[PDB]
Amino acid sequence: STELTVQSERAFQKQPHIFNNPKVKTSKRTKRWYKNAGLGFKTPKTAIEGSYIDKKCPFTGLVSIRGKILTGTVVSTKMHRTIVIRRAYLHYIPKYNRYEKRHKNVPVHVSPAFRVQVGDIVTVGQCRPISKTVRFNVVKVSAAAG
Amino acid sequence: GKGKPRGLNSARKLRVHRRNNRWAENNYKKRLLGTAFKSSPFGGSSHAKGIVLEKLGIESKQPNSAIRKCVRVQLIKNGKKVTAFVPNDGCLNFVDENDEVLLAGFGRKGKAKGDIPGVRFKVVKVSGVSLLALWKEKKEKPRS
Amino acid sequence: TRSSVLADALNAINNAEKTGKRQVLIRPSSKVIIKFLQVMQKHGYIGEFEYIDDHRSGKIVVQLNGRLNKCGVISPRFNVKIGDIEKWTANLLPARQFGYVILTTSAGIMDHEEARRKHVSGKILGFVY
Amino acid sequence: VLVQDLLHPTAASEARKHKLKTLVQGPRSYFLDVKCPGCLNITTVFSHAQTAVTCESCSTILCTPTGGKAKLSEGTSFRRK
Amino acid sequence: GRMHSAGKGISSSAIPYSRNAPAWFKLSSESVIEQIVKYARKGLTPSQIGVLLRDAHGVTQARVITGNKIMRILKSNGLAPEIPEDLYYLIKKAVSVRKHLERNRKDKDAKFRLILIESRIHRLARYYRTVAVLPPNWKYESATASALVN
RNA sequence: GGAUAGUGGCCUACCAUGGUUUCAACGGGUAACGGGGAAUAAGGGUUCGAUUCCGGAGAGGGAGCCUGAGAAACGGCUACCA
RNA sequence: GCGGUAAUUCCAGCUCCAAUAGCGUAUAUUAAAGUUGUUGCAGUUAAAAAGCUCGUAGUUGAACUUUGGGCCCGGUUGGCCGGUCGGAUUUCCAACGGGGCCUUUCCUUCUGGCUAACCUUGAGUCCUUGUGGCUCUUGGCGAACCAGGACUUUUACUUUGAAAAAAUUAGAGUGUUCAAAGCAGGCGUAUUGCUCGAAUAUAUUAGCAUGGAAUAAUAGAAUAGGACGUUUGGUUCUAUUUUGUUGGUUUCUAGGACCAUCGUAAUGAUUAAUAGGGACGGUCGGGGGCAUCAGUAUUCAAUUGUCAGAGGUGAAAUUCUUGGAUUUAUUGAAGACUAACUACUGCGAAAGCAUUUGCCAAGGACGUUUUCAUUAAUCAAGAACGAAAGUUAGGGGAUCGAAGAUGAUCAGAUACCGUCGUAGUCUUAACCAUAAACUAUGCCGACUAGGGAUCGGGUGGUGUUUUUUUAAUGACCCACUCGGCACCUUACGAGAAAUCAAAGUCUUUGGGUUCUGGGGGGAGUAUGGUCGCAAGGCUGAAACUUAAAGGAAUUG
Repeated sequence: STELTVQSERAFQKQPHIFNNPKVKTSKRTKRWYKNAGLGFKTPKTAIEGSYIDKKCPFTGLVSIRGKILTGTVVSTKMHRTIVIRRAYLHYIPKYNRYEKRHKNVPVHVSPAFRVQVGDIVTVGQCRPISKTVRFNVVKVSAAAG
Repeated sequence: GKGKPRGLNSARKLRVHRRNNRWAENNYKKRLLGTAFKSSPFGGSSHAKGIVLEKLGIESKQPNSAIRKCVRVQLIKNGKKVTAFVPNDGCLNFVDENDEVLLAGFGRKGKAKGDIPGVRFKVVKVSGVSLLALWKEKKEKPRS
Repeated sequence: TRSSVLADALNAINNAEKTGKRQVLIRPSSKVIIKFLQVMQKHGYIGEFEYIDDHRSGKIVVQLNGRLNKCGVISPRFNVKIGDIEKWTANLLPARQFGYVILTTSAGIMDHEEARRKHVSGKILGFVY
Repeated sequence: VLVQDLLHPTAASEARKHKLKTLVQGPRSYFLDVKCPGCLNITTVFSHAQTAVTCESCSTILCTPTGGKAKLSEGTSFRRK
Repeated sequence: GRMHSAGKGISSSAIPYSRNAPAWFKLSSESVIEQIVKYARKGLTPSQIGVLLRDAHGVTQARVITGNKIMRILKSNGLAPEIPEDLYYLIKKAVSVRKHLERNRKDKDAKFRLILIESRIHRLARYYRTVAVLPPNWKYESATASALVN
């Protein structure tokens, strides 16, 4: 569950059209923009005080949350900024009248204002597809048993 | 008891077990490998036009004795040589060599009838008429 | 081992009433069993009965009276959409003027006539006639 | 039989049954109160005792553990409680 | 009946109909707690503590006389055993049978009983890692089997 | 960053080894276009659906592109192959 | 199945039967088919319980945590009701929960927006004497509805609603002349027109709003990093509104969060499953392994003693014999074996294991006012063991002994019978992985009927005996109990039946679950795969063929 420095790659990670004016004495140490996610969900305090960028985040970021809202547990965490959900559910069969246990996987974009690991029932909404698998951004988290 | 898993979630176990016990039904595997369109002499057809090669004396089974006056034909579409029965009385003499007859199944899906051994088929027409009409003298055959 | 104590208790009921005894003992219990037996009692298939709070399970001794043809469970506690309750009671009861299949409605354990009264349904537990 | 007070059975029928099939399941093991002839202290001794029972005074054995009920050593005074 | 046999026996122990007070007892609660802790610090296991308190002291059981059970009060007072004791006794039996195998190879029925004992250890230890008295991995291993018993 | 109508490994540089799977992945068959439905029907079902409608896909095989709001159009062009 | 000389089946005629402007045929899917089975099969013997356990997935899993309306009703305790020689009741009657009826029916709460209607009075006017009656609020009443919050364990389940294109389908209206159909049409005042219509149902999982909180899982608070809070500090941000306004700094309060103090508290751990795992006890058994020990027998050898046969067989012959064969005796060696005890007994997962003694570790059951507290049940892939025959090299190798030799018996005998004889038998190290591994009966569970013996453990007995004297047992007897291999009778039951205490508790059909069979051959063959030194194992069809293959039982 690792993090990084301020700037790492060959660009300078900032947000678009946010201009920390060097001439005026910035009493505050940044101009950190964010938004409210809606659907009753709360921006974490870590997001506002934080120092990541992640343009794909619903918080301090440029994508938006709409479409389906879902939950699920976390089975993989070994990517960079993405986890892998397992929406466990039951499938009916008409003929046998009996359920059958089934699952999918739906990898979502873990933002670095959210500390997740294996366990961690999360809640996560749809956010204008990010890469080939990931269409979902995590918005709320919770632990597993303790 | 009873064997089967009666569980309210056991349906994939139930359905796999059914799917794999279906093949012992003679007809589920017979369609689903594709065995009519593979190695039955016809390709799912009911009749096939054929060419007469030979006239065969197939002698009947045990509680009978008779020589059955069958014919040995070759398919057009596929090249198979196959026995065929020439039905009712005197209609062997209505067929000569290479008479492009029409073959049907025989009444039991593709097994024999009664006391011809091994034959599957029959002729219904010769070169474009019939055999009922020829046998009851109500049609005369064109000459090629 | 000990899968469904409803089929265990009804197993004893049916066996004793098959063989003509007049009462029965049942070792485990459950509040599912108590609500099964209150329904059988107030429809009138069972006389008195008595919880014995042996500290472990609570045995139950049932003063049967005859007048009972069969009890049973339906072992997956199947869901029942409220149209399919008649498909059930057709499938597994002997007529259309007696016999009670027993649901598990969210309004409680009831039988199918009370299910159509209170206009609610859910699983199925078993049946009695 | 067909009918019997399964709720209230006779004490003969009750005494002739196992520890568990009795209607309330309960023990048969009973504590004893033993004084040795040597000392005068009372010791509370399990009937089916599993250790070599001694007294805190005078270090003598009281009960040898065996198959079922514990075999007391010699004549020592015991009251069944 | 059993986990690993053809045996269907039922010898057991029936706690009497009493939540409390075989009233003729009349010793104490805290002093018999200190009795438990003294025998425990003498190097006794919870089961052996219980049977000695039964036999030589007439104690019914500690859950009755003092409210709560024995390994619980050990785990309170800080004399807690590290691995649970029934898992400990299973591992002890496993090293015994393993010693006997490495000194007597051709004893294959004893290798089968070894299979059953390693089975019990995996099942019970699986349970203890689920309810988190172990670390969640704990890595029970055949070569370090001597390390927990010696 | 380019490309695009626009998101997007769609592509490129760089940087991590990830992602899927005995709850059946990947690979094979098919006489596989799918769905609306059809047949047979006690109930539970089983087989079929090229076909009068919706959605798809193709204009001999395969790619490319002008025109145009819209086509990888073929009752358009160009290339090859048959 | 007819047809082999008088064919109720062929070929004709006569007569009839059925479907009828249609009838037959071929082939394929559907019903028949409870012959694919979830409802709903079957496995002792008909096809079919894996050799046996272990075990991951899957599937399943003991018990336990309280309920706002009333009208009618019945059921139990009960009191003023006791009449009857301690019972004998009615009902003016509370509630104890229980069955219908309309609804209490609600979302738990702040932040105030805003109050419908006021506790009224702000005084008397219109009008019947006036709390009749409004125009009105200054002291009250928010939920009749709004949005910034916090209620927040998530579901699986079920009720209701919106979607569930058109045709189709079910069906409502309608005389298309009936109708298959269509969406029409119908009435006048027919001369200057009126009008109904073209419904409804259904659709599913998946969603999406909504009520229900039983069932079924899931979270808490134990090594208190807990909630309460009016508390007491201290930290950090926080950043509105007033400072004319902007931007910066600081007083402030607000709002988080965190950390210690005292306070608040019944402070907090559900049973202990005739579930299971452990601990301890005295036992028990032909459980395994390694030693070690013994027995008689067979064969061989030496030493004798004696005289013509000795084997061997259905009767014989092969062979051995005056160089003493068989027997006798003495002694020794060699190997396997473990009889008499030997059973309707034990033990082990099974194959299997019977000499003593010792060690090595195990193990079932019993006893348990001990322990932990669901730690389980069943098992695809997977692994262990796995009789005997095999196979690879040893060391043994006596007896029996496939192949082989002969001698017999025979129409022939490369077969049974006789005499030998290698591999084997035995074992160490290594493969193999099969059997009628058969109780041809999966496994765990609960219930259903009489009995007497049995093994192991326990308990009781004014029981017996041993003797030295009662005591200590130990054995025996009586009665019970758990476990165990079986048994004997009946059928309530099951079955096609022989038969069965499980093969019962099944059409009146469902306790958890694993495999297996779907007519007979083909065929455990083909080929692909894996394992094996090899013999062969596990996986495993098709072509085509045939109306049977069969299963208990009756009579011959």
